[PDB]
Parts: sequence; structure tokens; C-alpha cells
Amino acid sequence: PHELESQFILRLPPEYASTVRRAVQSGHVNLKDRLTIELHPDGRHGIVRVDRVPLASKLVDLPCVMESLKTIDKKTFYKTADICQMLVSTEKKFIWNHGITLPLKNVRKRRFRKTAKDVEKEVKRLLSTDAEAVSTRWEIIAED
Amino acid sequence: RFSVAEHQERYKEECQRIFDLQNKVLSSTEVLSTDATGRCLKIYRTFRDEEGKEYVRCETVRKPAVIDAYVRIRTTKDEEFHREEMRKERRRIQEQLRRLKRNQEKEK
Repeated sequence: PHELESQFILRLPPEYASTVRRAVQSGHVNLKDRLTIELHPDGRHGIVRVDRVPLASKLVDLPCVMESLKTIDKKTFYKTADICQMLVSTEKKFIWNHGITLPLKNVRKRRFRKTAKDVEKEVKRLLSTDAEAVSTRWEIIAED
Repeated sequence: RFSVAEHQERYKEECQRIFDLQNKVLSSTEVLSTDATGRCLKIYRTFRDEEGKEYVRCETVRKPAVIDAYVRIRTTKDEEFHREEMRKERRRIQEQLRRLKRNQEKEK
């Protein structure tokens, strides 16, 4: 079978980003030894090791949706993957408010329309507790 | 009292203005600085502990989002009056098949 590839964006500190960029544009396999990525079983924490120097990482959710688009002639572009996550290196904490481009900053707060009426999972847990019970008493309340 | 060119031109100009504001804001390379009832829900739960006990838990939900989803199920389950029903249907099918076999025996 075929499994859709999973692309994400890696953001590094600027000096380490310059060393990683120089090693990528060089093209040797020396970069392979220099750059490693260890993702912790939390799922939202990691180490990126640049030149064997550990950096602390967080995998965050991006507010917009990006899409990688490949081309052969630079006139027709084929969508290859959807990017929604970034492993910035240096829950509410795992949500990034800004977008990658310069015009998109504070997009989640300002350029996103918010419509409102985790919570569903809590309601399911409450229903399960009511089922495991015997007698349930309920009242919409006031200030108390 | 225009009902024709006025509405059409007004819509057209608002369209050009929005198109031109969006183009400018998006292509900007300027850096942007980082920046009804008022009623809660309370539930009382009765359970039996190991050995013999009958403790009662009173839990208050102050999240109006949890409230809405919780209540909507009860109101639905209150009007909803199933594995047990499926078992009953299986029993009904068994009885019907036995009756059919009895009918076959009567015919033969």
C-alpha cells in the first residue's frame, strides 16, 4: 500500500539555523551525523541535536494550513502533502498563534473568525460515571 | 429612490475596496508586533464501594460548554424512551423459525 508522507516544519535558533542551512546546501552525508531528531513519548516534546549540541523542542500546531506543491515545469503544481505542525527549537502551549509568513502574525487572535456555542470527552466521561452509578440528581443552579 | 444603478455601483465599489485592502495587507512585508440563564449544572451520583458502602458524590459543572452537551443527551435520552433489544429480536427470530419448522412438520 501507499502511506501519505508526513511533512512538518523545523524552526531552529538563528545561528544553528545558519549552520544547518550551510550543511544542507553543501550536500554531503556529514550533515546526517551532525543533525539528529529525538521525539519524546509525550508527542509534543523533543531534542534536535545540531553538531551534537542538544536543543529543546516543542511540536506545535499551526493556525493556518500549508500545502507543499511540487512542480516540474513551474507552471503546473501538484499538491504533495498538508503541513500543520512545527518543531520549534530553542494543550494551549502546543498551539502556535502566529503564521509562518510575515503578513500572518496574530492570525488566530485577529484574522480568524471565532464561532462558539476535550469538552465532548469530559461529557462522555460524565455519562459513563452516571451509568456506573445507581441514583442521579440534577438541578440547573444559581449563585452558590 | 434608486433601486438599480445605486445598489449595483455600491456593491461594485465595496468589492473593489475590499479586494484592494486584502491585496495590500497580505503582500505587506512589514513586521507585525506580537500582541443566557447564568446557571451552572450540579450532578449528584450514588455508587456502592467495595465490601458494603453507599457514598454519594455531588459534582458541579461551571463550564457552560460541558453543560450544553450534557443536558442535550439527557433531553434526548428522555425522549429516546439497544443490545437488549437485539437479543429480544434474536429470541423472536428463534421463535418464528421454530413455528415454521412446526408448520413444516404439520404439512409433512
